[PDB]
Amino acid sequence: QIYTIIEELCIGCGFCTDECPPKVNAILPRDVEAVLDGGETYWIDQTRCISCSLCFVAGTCPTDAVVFTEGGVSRT
Amino acid sequence: GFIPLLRIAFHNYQSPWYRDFEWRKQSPDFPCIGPVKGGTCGVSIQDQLW
Amino acid sequence: GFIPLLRIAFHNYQSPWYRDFEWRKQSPDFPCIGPVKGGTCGVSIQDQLW
Amino acid sequence: MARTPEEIVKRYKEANIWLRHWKQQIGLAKDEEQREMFTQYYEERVQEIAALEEPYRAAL
Ligand code: SF4
Ligand code: SF4
Ligand code: SF4
Repeated sequence: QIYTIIEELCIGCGFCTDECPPKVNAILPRDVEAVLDGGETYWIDQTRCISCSLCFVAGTCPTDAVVFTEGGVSRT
Repeated sequence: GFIPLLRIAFHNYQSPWYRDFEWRKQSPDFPCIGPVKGGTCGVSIQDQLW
Repeated sequence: GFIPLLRIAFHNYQSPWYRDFEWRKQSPDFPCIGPVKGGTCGVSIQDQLW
Repeated sequence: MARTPEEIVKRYKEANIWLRHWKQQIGLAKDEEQREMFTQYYEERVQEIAALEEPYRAAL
């Protein structure tokens, strides 16, 4: 399975990167390229993402962007 | 003193500021979601109680 | 009173909290970067000034 | 089910967001299997947008 983040909907809140086990640090924060709005964005680094589907099943992500797929995507 | 209580009763899930953005409050006690749109601290129901 | 001036002098870009997460302060006056890690309001050098 | 002009516009915008999203993932794929899987989802969204382009112009 895969867990991607829609970078148009995401607002750089933190409520995701918050799940990700520190040791793995899969969710990131590309920051500041002239932004008030959203602040930053937080894409999942595939090169290192244990895929515990923490992020996605924790519910909290206002905009709804933590995708969650494997053979067909569904968020909410 | 009671206008925050009407905000709890109507806007626990969506206020009209949230609904223009498509936002959806995901729980009753979250602190914020900001710095987006200037900042959002204090929209949850727990905060309206305070 | 002057400990925040030392923090301005040393940690305008990275402090030990920041460096541990690999973060970097992108401007001198941002208010926060949101609710992650518990909350991050007030780390910038303009805030340390206040 | 005749999808209303608003539903056609909504679906065309959603498909473009996904397309946009999916394309980006190609850059981030860490292996060939993940890249192929993304590529399949991108191609499915290209076909959906192509099938929605004429209805979308009419709906607009
Ligand atoms: S799926 Fe697991 S490893 Fe991947 S970003 Fe989410 S919490 Fe981290
Ligand atoms: S919870 Fe949603 S909006 Fe917030 S950083 Fe994660 S993906 Fe982005
Ligand atoms: S300073 Fe404001 S936007 Fe930042 S975490 Fe605190 S309440 Fe949220």
